[PDB]
Amino acid sequence: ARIAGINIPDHKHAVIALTSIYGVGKTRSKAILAAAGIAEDVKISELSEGQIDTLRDEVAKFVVEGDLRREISMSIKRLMDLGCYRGLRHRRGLPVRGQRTKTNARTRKGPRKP
Amino acid sequence: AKLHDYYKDEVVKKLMTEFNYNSVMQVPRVEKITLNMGVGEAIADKKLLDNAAADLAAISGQKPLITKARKSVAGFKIRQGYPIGCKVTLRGERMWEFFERLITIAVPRIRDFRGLSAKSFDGRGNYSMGVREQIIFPEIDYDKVDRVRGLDITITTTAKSDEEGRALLAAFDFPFRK
Amino acid sequence: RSLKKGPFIDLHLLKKVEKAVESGDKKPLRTWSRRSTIFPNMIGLTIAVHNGRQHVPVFVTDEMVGHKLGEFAPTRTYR
RNA sequence: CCUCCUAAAGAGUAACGGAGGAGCACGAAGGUUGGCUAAUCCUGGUCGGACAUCAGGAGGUUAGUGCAAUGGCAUAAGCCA
RNA sequence: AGGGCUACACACGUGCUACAAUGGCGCAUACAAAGAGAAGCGACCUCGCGAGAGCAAGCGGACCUCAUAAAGUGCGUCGUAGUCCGGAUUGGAGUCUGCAACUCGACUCCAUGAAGUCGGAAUCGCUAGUAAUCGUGGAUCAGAAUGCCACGGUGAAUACGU
Ligand SMILES: [Mg+2]
Ligand SMILES: [Mg+2]
Ligand SMILES: [Mg+2]
Ligand SMILES: [Mg+2]
Ligand SMILES: [Mg+2]
Repeated sequence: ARIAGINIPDHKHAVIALTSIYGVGKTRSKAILAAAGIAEDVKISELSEGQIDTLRDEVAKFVVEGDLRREISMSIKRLMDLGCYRGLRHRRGLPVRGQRTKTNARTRKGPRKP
Repeated sequence: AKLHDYYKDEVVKKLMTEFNYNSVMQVPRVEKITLNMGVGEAIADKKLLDNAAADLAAISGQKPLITKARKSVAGFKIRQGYPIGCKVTLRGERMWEFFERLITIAVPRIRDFRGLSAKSFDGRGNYSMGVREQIIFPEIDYDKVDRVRGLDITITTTAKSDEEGRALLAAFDFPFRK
Repeated sequence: RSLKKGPFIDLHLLKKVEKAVESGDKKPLRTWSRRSTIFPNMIGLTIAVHNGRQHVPVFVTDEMVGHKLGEFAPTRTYR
């Protein structure tokens, strides 16, 4: 089921499947179950109607999918358009966590640019 | 004629006093929705067009009108034929009925909608805005659908000015943003 | 920015910036306390932050507060 | 061999005068019946931006014409079935 | 005083962690050595998701503290998937050390979840409690160890021959 949108995890346990929802990890997923009244081993797919209904209803609290990936980029901009070292880093494809650039950074900049 | 009736009834008179028109046979009416969904690309795939077709035929209650190429000298390329989309205007009944599935189940079936544009107007007074992305509304298997979509929509009212174009639509349930 | 509880800043900028609050905006503020957090009192004020070379025309802004006057003045010259 | 100028407002006229094309192409690109009308710009529209398709306005043979040029073409000689 | 030595389009050496099922994850749970400590180690209980904070005992130390070893063993789950693999990156919010955490600290929480599917030519160490693998302590030190020095658990293969 859409649950939060598109994402339709099946077979996998409710917990490990719920995580598929863009914006939740082992924590948010493991809690949403009990909080809603669902086991862990329970297969989201095999689950009965209500056993999937509450999910959506409760996951509506925390932000997910779009909104997240959406506003998440806004926060990145807020500082970029600001002009602080942080933002400045992004508009330069350089690490903000204060790492070393002279070496190791392929994840930030990318593969060699010889 | 669901919304249609509402027009003559609620609307019209509303404008007849807000615009003080002399004759009822003047009050701007709803002059067919147009739609389009310019498939563009096509060229290589071509299938994304037929898909866009049904994907369009789904929305509109009629049959998609696959267009061609006017210039045939597109900057990109494109030849004389080279299909690029499918307008598919609306017909009175289906038109207003569509004006229903829309504004009530289209814009409402948002994606992140928090207000509709108010400048989609024109000169003579005709609004036309592109959904930017097919809201996946009542389409063949909402989830089991074709890759994205996105299309345009033009109302083209019989108004003489965008100003008056505001009354219309707004006289209905046009989401807008104020 | 981790400072647990208590937005820290240098006494210098404080006594100086406060004067700006009343006297109103005017000339910049030659300061080296780039490690001091920006406050809403200096909001949109004419300040100046060092960076090894010299000072830079730093002006406070709305959201530009919980930050340090330094994270707005780049130091190292790069191409 | 074809088109324009030279050619002096009928035809026609020269040069190692100035310019450019033909040696084909279509069973439809022919016949007919029925229907249609551009180019270009302005405004507004998902991805569409200089220009893909959609909408409205201005505009009016500035489009189009299988291939040169001249002449012609809207009752279309242009376009679709 | 502030900045720089932490610059980054690159290349080379030394390492850490991965590419998973001889594994991951949950719960239960067994065995060790060697060391450190009054401007320190700091329990107990209280609060906190956690880092950590409050109160405050004990120990200058085979008394107390750092300190409830990991692999492992049982059960269960996963099902060979770029996958409950792997964690880089980054975003939001915090703890603490010190005047002072922008430049440039360590760590915690939620979220994000890249490359990576065992690596060319070439090349390194190791002959036994060794290699491999798994944890533990210390020096320096307010606070920045995958480095260095050191400790113990488990525990191989192969050696005709020059
Ligand atoms: Mg003559
Ligand atoms: Mg004559
Ligand atoms: Mg150095
Ligand atoms: Mg110590
Ligand atoms: Mg230490």
